[PDB]
Amino acid sequence: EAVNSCLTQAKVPTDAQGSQSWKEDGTAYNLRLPFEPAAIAVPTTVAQVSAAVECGAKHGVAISAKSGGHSYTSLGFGGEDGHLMIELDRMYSVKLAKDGTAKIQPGARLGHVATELWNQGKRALAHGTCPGVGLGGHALHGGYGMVARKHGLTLDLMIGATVVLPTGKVVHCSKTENSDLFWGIRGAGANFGVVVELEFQTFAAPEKITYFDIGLNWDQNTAPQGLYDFQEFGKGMPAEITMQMGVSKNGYSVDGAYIGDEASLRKALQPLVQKFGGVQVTATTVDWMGLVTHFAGAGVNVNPTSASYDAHDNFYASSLAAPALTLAEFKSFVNFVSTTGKSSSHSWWLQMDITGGTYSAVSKPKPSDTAYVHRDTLLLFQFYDSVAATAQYPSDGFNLIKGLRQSISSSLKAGTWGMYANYPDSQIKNDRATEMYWGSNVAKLEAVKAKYDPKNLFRNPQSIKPKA
Ligand SMILES: *Cc1cc2c(nc3c(=O)[nH]c(=O)nc-3n2C[C@H](O)[C@H](O)[C@H](O)COP(=O)(O)OP(=O)(O)OC[C@H]2O[C@@H](n3cnc4c(N)ncnc43)[C@H](O)[C@@H]2O)c(*)c1C
Repeated sequence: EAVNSCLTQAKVPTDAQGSQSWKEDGTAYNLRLPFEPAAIAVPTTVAQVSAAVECGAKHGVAISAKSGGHSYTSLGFGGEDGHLMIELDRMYSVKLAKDGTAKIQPGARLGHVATELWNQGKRALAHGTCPGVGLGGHALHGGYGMVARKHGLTLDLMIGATVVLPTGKVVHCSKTENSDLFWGIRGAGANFGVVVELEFQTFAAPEKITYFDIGLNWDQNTAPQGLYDFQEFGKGMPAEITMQMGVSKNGYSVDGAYIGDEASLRKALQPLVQKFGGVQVTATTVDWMGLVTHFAGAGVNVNPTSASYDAHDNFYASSLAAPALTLAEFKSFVNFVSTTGKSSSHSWWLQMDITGGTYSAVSKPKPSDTAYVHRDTLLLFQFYDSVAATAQYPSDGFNLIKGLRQSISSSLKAGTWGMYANYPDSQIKNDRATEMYWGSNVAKLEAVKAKYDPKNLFRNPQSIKPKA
């Protein structure tokens, strides 16, 4: 590699091909989708990120930044062999300021973000539950978690960013400075260079936040009206509730979080309990860091910073951003789950999240206000199929997950639905993926791309192509 000798001569730290250091940074989270970079740069400073980008641009090699490496389709590698991969997980600084603003390096994992903001000032951001997820990939495409309906997606509290452009030039952007770049980073942020700092307006970390679960005993006769009643409750429910429906061969269960105490949560859910019949709510009030710890899972490191991070799964996933569904659409879905899902040997599961409703912060911005387009949808579905670490993923798994999703999406009006770039689907056609993830924002994203990455060095198979 001329690109490797360029990096060494620019005093950019790199991993030697085939070494233990290469295996540490260069093993994709998803064991189904390993990739072999041309080079792995391991910068500790913004100056080293600039030099690494300049080296890639000079040699015409595709460049991919990897923060936490949780991409379901290994897009931090580029979703193919041969990129210059810029490993960012050595840069995990979280700095909270007295005015409640925070400057965070994207290589900080969500558990480290939550731990540092909690300990520095009892502050928080609206991010998802896995603690190992990088804040870079998460916030640049959305970031949905247990307080989304009150505080928005992670990117809804972003107020600034620092980006290494594909020239190596370091720029600042905000609503008031390079606002076109700042728009694109807030939902399509892999496309425009390496983000090396994100600035946010934190919120006060709740002293009292209640997690809750509702165990259900549904079948093909009760599940359609139960899912419809769940959805209808979600449309009107207060911003303090974020919740989801989990579904697998084991049946149906509600889980969520409520900003407030247990008594208030039980009063707020009583109409949904009355819709269902014969259910009990389980609920526990904790503080914010208690809530983060609870959803991390038993025995998971809630504050991961080590370069030796090595979480893995072996899986295929897909998603659906959907408007409100009819009860007939829920019947089609439950029919698929009760027949094809029930008889499947696969360990599949899905979540149906309420992202919208009258009071939701996620559905407050218009679709065009950020690159994140799915502001008009009520539901976010995640579909997941996993096999053991030492199994090969079977191709009938693609058809199982496609069938689960299409049991809903094949009945929806064209242009009213899509997919979530944080839950990317490897099997979709390349340009159909760009429309699923960014919808009506694609045209403006292509113009931003033509301005900031005209040579399309920051590319992957599902990424935005430059068009002025
Ligand atoms: C593994 C995992 C993923 C989860 C989990 N829980 C989630 C949740 O509760 N809510 C969510 O909204 N999402 C959840 N996800 C999915 C993650 O949000 C996505 O998997 C994120 O994309 C992961 O981010 P990260 O770990 O940083 O992944 P990478 O593979 O490094 O990058 C993803 C993507 O973004 C680009 N990129 C990263 N960093 C940068 C920077 N600094 N600049 C530019 N571009 C960047 C990559 O190139 C790639 O395209 C729970 C679990 C267990």
